[PDB]
Amino acid sequence: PSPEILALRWKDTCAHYSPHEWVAARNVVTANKAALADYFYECMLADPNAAFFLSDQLVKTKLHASMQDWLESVYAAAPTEEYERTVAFQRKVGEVHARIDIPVHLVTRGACALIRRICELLDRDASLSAAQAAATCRYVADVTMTAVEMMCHAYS
Amino acid sequence: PSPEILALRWKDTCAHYSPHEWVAARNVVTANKAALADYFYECMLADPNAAFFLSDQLVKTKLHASMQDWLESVYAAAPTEEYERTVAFQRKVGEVHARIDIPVHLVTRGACALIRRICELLDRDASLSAAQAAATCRYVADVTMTAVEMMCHAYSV
Amino acid sequence: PSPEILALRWKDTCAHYSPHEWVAARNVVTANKAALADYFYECMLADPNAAFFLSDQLVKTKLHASMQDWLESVYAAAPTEEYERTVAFQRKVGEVHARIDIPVHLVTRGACALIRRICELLDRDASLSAAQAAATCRYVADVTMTAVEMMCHAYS
Amino acid sequence: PSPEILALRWKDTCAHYSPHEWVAARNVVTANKAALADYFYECMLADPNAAFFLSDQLVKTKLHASMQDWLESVYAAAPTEEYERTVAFQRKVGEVHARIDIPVHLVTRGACALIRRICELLDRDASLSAAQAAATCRYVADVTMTAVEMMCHAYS
Amino acid sequence: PSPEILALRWKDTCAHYSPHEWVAARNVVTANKAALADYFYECMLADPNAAFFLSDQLVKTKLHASMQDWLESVYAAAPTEEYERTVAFQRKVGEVHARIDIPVHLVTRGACALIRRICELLDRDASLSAAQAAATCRYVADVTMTAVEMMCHAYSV
Amino acid sequence: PSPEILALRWKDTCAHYSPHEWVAARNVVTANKAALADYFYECMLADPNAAFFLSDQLVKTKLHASMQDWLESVYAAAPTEEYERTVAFQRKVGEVHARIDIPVHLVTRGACALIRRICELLDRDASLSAAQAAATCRYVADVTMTAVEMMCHAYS
Ligand code: HEM
Ligand code: HEM
Ligand code: HEM
Ligand code: HEM
Ligand code: HEM
Ligand code: HEM
Ligand SMILES: [Ca+2]
Ligand SMILES: [Ca+2]
Ligand SMILES: [Ca+2]
Ligand SMILES: [Ca+2]
Ligand SMILES: [Ca+2]
Ligand SMILES: [Ca+2]
Repeated sequence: PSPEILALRWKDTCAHYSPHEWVAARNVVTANKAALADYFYECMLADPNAAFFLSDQLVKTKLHASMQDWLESVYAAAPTEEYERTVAFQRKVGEVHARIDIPVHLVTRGACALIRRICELLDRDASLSAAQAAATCRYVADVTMTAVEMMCHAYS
Repeated sequence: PSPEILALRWKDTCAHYSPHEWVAARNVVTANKAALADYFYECMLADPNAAFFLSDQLVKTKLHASMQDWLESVYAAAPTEEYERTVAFQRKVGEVHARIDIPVHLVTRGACALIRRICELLDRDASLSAAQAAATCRYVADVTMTAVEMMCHAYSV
Repeated sequence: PSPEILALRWKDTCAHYSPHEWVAARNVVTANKAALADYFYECMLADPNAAFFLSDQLVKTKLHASMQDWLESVYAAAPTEEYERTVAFQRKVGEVHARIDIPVHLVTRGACALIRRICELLDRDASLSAAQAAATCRYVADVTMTAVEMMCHAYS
Repeated sequence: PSPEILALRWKDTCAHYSPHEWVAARNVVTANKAALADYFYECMLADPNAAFFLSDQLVKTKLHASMQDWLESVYAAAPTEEYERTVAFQRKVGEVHARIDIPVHLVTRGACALIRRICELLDRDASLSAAQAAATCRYVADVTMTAVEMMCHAYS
Repeated sequence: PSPEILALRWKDTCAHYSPHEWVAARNVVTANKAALADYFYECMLADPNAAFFLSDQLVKTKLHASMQDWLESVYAAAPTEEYERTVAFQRKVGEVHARIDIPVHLVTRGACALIRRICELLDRDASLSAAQAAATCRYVADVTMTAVEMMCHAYSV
Repeated sequence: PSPEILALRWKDTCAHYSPHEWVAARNVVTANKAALADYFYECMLADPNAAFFLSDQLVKTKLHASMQDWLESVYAAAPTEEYERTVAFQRKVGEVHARIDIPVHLVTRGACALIRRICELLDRDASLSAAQAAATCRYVADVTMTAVEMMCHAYS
């Protein structure tokens, strides 16, 4: 629909959680964003179906930086209240993947890898309580899947 | 893309976790599946782009019961070592939604709703330790997204 | 209850009228079949009770067309002398509604909507005489109800 | 499903036509009510399937008269603005047939017989204009079907 | 005509026989009542002056079962010493037929059909002696006709 | 109906039995007809409801003879094949009772008294076998009730 309609959805999704979850998510992600980019592309490059669209060269010189930026954007949206900008960036990214025919199932898997690795990182935070750590993991899955849904509008 | 091939992916994804996460996840899912189906279709019926594809009759007499069996299938797979049947079922399910042109992002949102609600139930289990609940929640996200990935193979062509 | 038996009833019902009524009805129905299905499904979709059994997807991609073919089949039966096939189609259609428990009074109401609209269209026909348009309306209601009766065997 | 609710539907249905159609229909129906019940029960009694639910005693001493009053009630409703009472009577009538399992397709067929005969009688009316007789037939079918729909609520 | 008064007539008519005729009659009737009802309505449905009053629906859903209970009532009366209830029931039944103007001679014919068929069954009982069968047959005619007499009080006015 | 139609009914009713039953019935009745008349009117005269229409005088001078004649007629019909005459006599007798308003229930009781007494007489015949005695009692009830039914046509 409208990027104004989508911005509301994002904000509604994040509004289920307190700013404390937004911040814990955004901190663990900004501290580990390069290692999250590493983990993502080493998963992709190892799948011959996905390494069809990837190369070790294209990762180290472009996608690795693009992925870090994408992580920062996803997790700064609610803290900054920059909902309309992030949803526009998501539709731009989604449009790049549909144009070159990236299988949507591989986009789904990549989101799943990010969710898993962030949540494992949150688990070892120790500076978070158990309930705070659990609420934040649920927010991580929520907001990453929201971002991917925006991206996947380009496939319909 | 053989189901024996895809079955290796389901099994590797589950093998990242101990059977104790498989079982904990399966018990909360199997005990709340009707509640989980309710949550799934009241989300969809709330969004008019997804309401387009649904009727109250269709949900009540078919999809509500089909959602519970889908949940049963996903969470029985690793404990029953029945990866190959489960992947053939997910592939067949995804082929039903692509044939009627259900937008893939709506399937994603549905997945997201299920993962959220199951992890909320896991969070109030009390019989799970903090560490066990968090590992079971990561399994729930992994295995549900793997299942949805198998469904969305039907959207590649 | 054999299809050969019910076809007798269909044939007798239509033999009350001449071929000119069959042809005038079939003509107005074929020139207006999409609009008749439009009117049919806008009535059904606006009543919450009936809208309970319909998704807008089902209407647009399946029923809007199936209704057109149903109308075509009903008004071709007597002119093509295809009585036995038509009644067998009507019975199977009736069975689809009983199987999912479409309330029969909604099926009645829908038949009534088709009759009213077809007869309104027949009244605007300037190429037909007064007495011809009246006999044709009488036939329209007769053949439409006849088809609904066969659909309604499935509910006993 | 309240009688107040269904009366809305009856009122809306009749408001599609003017009082002149209500009165012309009511007039032809009242001058011909015994003959209409004659035609109704001779059709039903000659079909063995329907004759299964009827004794000739029941027809002569009860139903031949009850059918006359049913016709009177249906065509008085809009002219007497008695919508709520009429729909409550229709519902109770419908319940008598469901209780003894009168097949609904026979009820449909009987409605169709009444519509055809009333509209034939309307076509022979020399005191009515062409366009008036056509609008009146359209109303006859509408109000007759409306009554049968209310009878048919009992079958769901 | 009080039912206590009429009850004396039923009881005197039965007292002409021993309880062994009451019991023998009741057992053959109670064991064949569905068969007896069948015989009753295929007679009536065969005569067009009586078919006038009947529909296949009415027989199948109502009168077939009402005929068996009537048979039960008539043959339970003397053994249960419930004369007064039985006469009030017969009076109420006859009032239903006179109200719809069932010709009284048709009721008589129905009685005649029942008495014939029950006495034919009594005749092939084998566990009754010749003398016992004949006494039980005379009771069957007596008690069935007494019952029909109570019914036809409704035709006096 | 027609006395020709009724004569057939009588003959059909008697045709269920062999001439041997007709003859055994007709013999025991002709040998005891005065004692059967006695038993009948001593039952009637003892009921004040029935002795309302009777007197000891009217019995000994008329009805007693009329009753014997009636018994002979009923039991000679099938042996003589005089079906049409007996049914005409039955309607004449029935017409006398309806004209003076004899309660039909007392006519029923009187037939029952005759049936009982004849069957008791047959039981002690000894010149009849058991099966022959049983078939004849069933014929006695059959033909007496047939006669009374004819008589009771006058009440409808
Ligand atoms: C959650 C999943 C994913 C995220 C967040 C993501 C992120 C991004 C971003 C931010 C860009 C840059 C867009 C731009 O500069 O306009 C991009 C481009 C690209 N992505 Fe993705 N991506 C995902 C999944 C995938 C997958 C599964 C593949 C499989 C090969 C893939 C292959 C590529 C390629 C080849 C480009 C370069 C496009 C070009 O240079 O023309 N991505 N991605
Ligand atoms: C992860 C998300 C979903 C899951 C697990 C799921 C599960 C299922 C299952 C198990 C069936 C029955 C398959 C069969 O008939 O063999 C089904 C059918 C169906 N689903 Fe879903 N579904 C999902 C998303 C959706 C969404 C988002 C929509 C609509 C907005 C939708 C609409 C339908 C419809 C209309 C059918 C039936 C098609 C028919 O009966 O012809 N589904 N789904
Ligand atoms: C005049 C009355 C009606 C006519 C002539 C009619 C016509 C038809 C026909 C021809 C089909 C066959 C579709 C197929 O087999 O491919 C169908 C199916 C169906 N109709 Fe109707 N219809 C009537 C009334 C209604 C009403 C009142 C409802 C609901 C309010 C309804 C809902 C449906 C549904 C749910 C299906 C099943 C579609 C599916 O799942 O395949 N119909 N109708
Ligand atoms: C247009 C359709 C029909 C109409 C308007 C209609 C009218 C009526 C009405 C008003 C009554 C009420 C009698 C009362 O309550 O006193 C009634 C009862 C009844 N009707 Fe219909 N009828 C229709 C169809 C049929 C059909 C098709 C049958 C059988 C083939 C049937 C058989 C009966 C029966 C058995 C009763 C019950 C009478 C009783 O035992 O009291 N009707 N009808
Ligand atoms: C000895 C002969 C008969 C017996 C024992 C008998 C018995 C009964 C009984 C027990 C009932 C139900 C009473 C009630 O509803 O409370 C009944 C009703 C009825 N009987 Fe008979 N019956 C006899 C003769 C007949 C005959 C000869 C006819 C028609 C030719 C007839 C027609 C009916 C009808 C139409 C009803 C129902 C009236 C209604 O439902 O409104 N009966 N009978
Ligand atoms: C099976 C039962 C009955 C039979 C066979 C029978 C026989 C007859 C016969 C043959 C006649 C002469 C008719 C004639 O000459 O035209 C007659 C007349 C008469 N019967 Fe009956 N009857 C029966 C029941 C009753 C009952 C219950 C009463 C109750 C009082 C009664 C009172 C009379 C009377 C008073 C007459 C004389 C009519 C007159 O003289 O004007 N009968 N009956
Ligand atoms: Ca922790
Ligand atoms: Ca916990
Ligand atoms: Ca015109
Ligand atoms: Ca005219
Ligand atoms: Ca024996
Ligand atoms: Ca003997």
